[PDB]
Amino acid sequence: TRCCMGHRPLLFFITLLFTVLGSTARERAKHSGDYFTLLRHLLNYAYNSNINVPNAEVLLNNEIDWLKRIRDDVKRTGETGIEETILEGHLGVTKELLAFQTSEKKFHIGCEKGGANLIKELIDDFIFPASNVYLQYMRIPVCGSPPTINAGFELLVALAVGCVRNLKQIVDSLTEMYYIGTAITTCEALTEWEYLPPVGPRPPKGFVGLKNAGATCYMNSVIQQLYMIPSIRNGILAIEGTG
Amino acid sequence: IIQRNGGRWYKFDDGDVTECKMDDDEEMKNQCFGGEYMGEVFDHMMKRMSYRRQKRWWNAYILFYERMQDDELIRYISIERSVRKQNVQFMHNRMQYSMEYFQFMKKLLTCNGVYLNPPPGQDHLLPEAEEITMISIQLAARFLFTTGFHTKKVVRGSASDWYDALCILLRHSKNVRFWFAHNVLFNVSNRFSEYLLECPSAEVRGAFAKLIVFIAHFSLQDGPCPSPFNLSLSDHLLRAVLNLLRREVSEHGRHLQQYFNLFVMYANLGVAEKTQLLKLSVPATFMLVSLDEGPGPPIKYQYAELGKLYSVVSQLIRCCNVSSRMQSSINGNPPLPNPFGDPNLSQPIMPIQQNVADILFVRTSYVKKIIEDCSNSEETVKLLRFCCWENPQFSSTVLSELLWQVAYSYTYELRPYLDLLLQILLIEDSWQTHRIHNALKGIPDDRDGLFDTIQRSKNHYQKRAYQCIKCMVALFSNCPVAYQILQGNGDLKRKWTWAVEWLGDEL
Amino acid sequence: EDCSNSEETVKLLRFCCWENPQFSSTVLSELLWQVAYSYTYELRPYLDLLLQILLIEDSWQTHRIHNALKGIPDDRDGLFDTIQRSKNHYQKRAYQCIKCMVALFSNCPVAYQILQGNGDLKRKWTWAVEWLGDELERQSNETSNGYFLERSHSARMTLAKACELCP
Repeated sequence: TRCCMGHRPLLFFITLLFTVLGSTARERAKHSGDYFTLLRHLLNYAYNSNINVPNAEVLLNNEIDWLKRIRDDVKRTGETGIEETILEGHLGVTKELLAFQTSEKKFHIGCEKGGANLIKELIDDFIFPASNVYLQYMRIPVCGSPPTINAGFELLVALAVGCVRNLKQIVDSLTEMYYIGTAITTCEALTEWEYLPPVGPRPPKGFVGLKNAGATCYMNSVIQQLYMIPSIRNGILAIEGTG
Repeated sequence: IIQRNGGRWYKFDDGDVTECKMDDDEEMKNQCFGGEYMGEVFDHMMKRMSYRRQKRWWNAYILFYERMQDDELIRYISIERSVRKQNVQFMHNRMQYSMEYFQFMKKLLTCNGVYLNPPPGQDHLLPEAEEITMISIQLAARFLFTTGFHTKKVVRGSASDWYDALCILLRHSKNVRFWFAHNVLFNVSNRFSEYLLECPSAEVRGAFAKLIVFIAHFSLQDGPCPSPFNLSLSDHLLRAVLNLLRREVSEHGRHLQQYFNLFVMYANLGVAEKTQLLKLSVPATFMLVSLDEGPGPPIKYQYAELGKLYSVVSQLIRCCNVSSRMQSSINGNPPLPNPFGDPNLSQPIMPIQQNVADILFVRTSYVKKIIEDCSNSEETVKLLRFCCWENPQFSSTVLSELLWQVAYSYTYELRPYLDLLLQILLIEDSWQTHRIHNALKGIPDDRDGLFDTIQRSKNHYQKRAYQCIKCMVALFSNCPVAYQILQGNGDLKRKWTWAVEWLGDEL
Repeated sequence: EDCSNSEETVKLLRFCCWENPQFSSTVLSELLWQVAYSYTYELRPYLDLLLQILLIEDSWQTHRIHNALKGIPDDRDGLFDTIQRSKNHYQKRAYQCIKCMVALFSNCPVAYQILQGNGDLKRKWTWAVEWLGDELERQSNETSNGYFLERSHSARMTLAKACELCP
């Protein structure tokens, strides 16, 4: 940024790193975290300082291919075929590299009839796959971790910056998922002024408890003891036709 | 309970499931083995120690032992639906309130902001940024007023930031500003009530109030908005905010500072707003409130903070013309010009209007209220020094009230009153001599004077007389005209003597 | 002044102070004047007559109760004001004014739907009762001669009965 005072050294790196891919950059898969965040920093400096990267689009279209296959990874297994930190960056690099496109691009990706419908993908495959089940009921996300859940967002936002046609779909889709239930003519409320989900997240290694009504402690403890028994748990749930 | 794992104990209390450290045998003694133990008791703000025999009223009750999925138990001798549906809902509702979802909303709305400025040679947005604003304001309205402002501070995150995000969209465009008002404010008939008064969060009320000020301000140059039940949008917004005085303001004391900054900050804008506020009889309806004579029931909360109801009336009145209400004392002379009106303003907006004059000048309930309650503030001194200026009857009214409180009020609160008394005596107009006269002698046959309250309080409540002397010492040392009244009137001169020794002897 | 503690005076005042704002203004004006300017022991009959004027269930009862506690308008002639005069000296006048109010709220619902529901009175009511509690901590009845307070049982139970009206 400072010592170069010229638009030359960064290009050597840009290519240098983009050169490394599902090769050694994949090999570490744990130490590549500091690799990836730098990659944003150099690309970010390119845009704001109006420094033109030569190989912009070609690299980018591979990331859609990169993200398309891993969308099928969970779709085929249920568990992502890559480590979490790689997904952190490949989404993050797509953002900065998405800046080097016009509104004719960035819409050929998102909303495009014949393009790779990437705004559709991140909405109902990466971040909100559960709500699609819920909306279909009113008729496993690729991003699991909060850092990865975030990473899907600043990619979504970058798809809308400077493109009203992409912003409309993103805003439209968010309405039918969360704010179409009531906010068609009037905007209702939760009526509780400091609200969170009262159920909790159920930590993974934790277990499901039983709520107490105030004096149901004697019956809650009994059920908890009975269920943990492997024979009672397996045998009772196998008792079919009780309905 | 032990969990059957391939490679432990856990804590199972009600709906809570956590890990436990009872694998060590000492914890087994502490929780389940029970028994009596020599307890340690700390009390008396951690200064007294005593040892008490305590019974472990937590102890094991029923124990289960396991011997070291059987097909025989499934054999005869003689639904995943409810699980899915509640699991589906929790996944859906977990994301709506996830912290990184809120940081997503900020980015989605605050991005494209550099595209939202109008072209430098134009005072409106071109079609594209007009539609980007139109779409984003739809979502910002949907998100914030359904689940945005109700979420807790840890996730919602300093709702002033949401107000900043809303400012970017709402300004620079007229139809968007019209859409917002007519779709999330003038559609519910409880929007202004629930967010300005009912919301038990200072930030949200403040952010919403700052939002109404913003919309009302920048809609001044907009055309006549349709009436939501030739009136501009700011005309409607203030009318709806003023409709809360009828019932809700009375019902919802303890939440009022942020309801009056809606008017304090709407006046700190300029002259175009203060003119609007004055034409709405905002001062006239605000003096009636805090007198419980307003358009609705009295405020039901004891320690209601009306300190900003006065600062609106103070600023709004100090823009009017009291020219027709000054007397020159020295007969023949014309009334002196008012040097205590509004700075940052050339000429008075309008003559002081009737109903305001009948509450401030003709009557004296308001002057009691602000002096009694809001005396420590500095928007009251400005109102008093602006009205006491060459107004003989009013300057007596303020002295009548101030001499009452300096005498018949609680000994620990005189300093707010006495310090206010100075800037009433230190008004160098044609009536100044009288004010020092009717503060040291007292208005006869009702209110005492600074000397009289000293005599009344030398024996008991000596702190009252001491604080009165501090006022007098400060007044004489910093007012020349006061010194030529002390030096030149033997009676006041002679009484001032007895005061000084008494202070010394008590010391 | 003269025929205050008799039975045919209360009957005449109660008969004319019914749906008559003009007359009830004078009766309150005079009573509030006599509550202020009278001996602390010749004060009991005037307050006892003041209650029975307030407990007249005509349409002006709220108005009448208002212009007895706050005061005849924009003047310092009111029960909460006469307490403020006689709070440092003549303390027996404040207590009897408080004991008047205690007997008012405890016996008139409409007088307790004003105290609990107006705030400013409820603020001043709190100011009065806390002073009484602070005065009985720093034996003949207060309705007799004396100067400071005469900390008797009459006071200590009207203070405990006052601090159940202010929550």
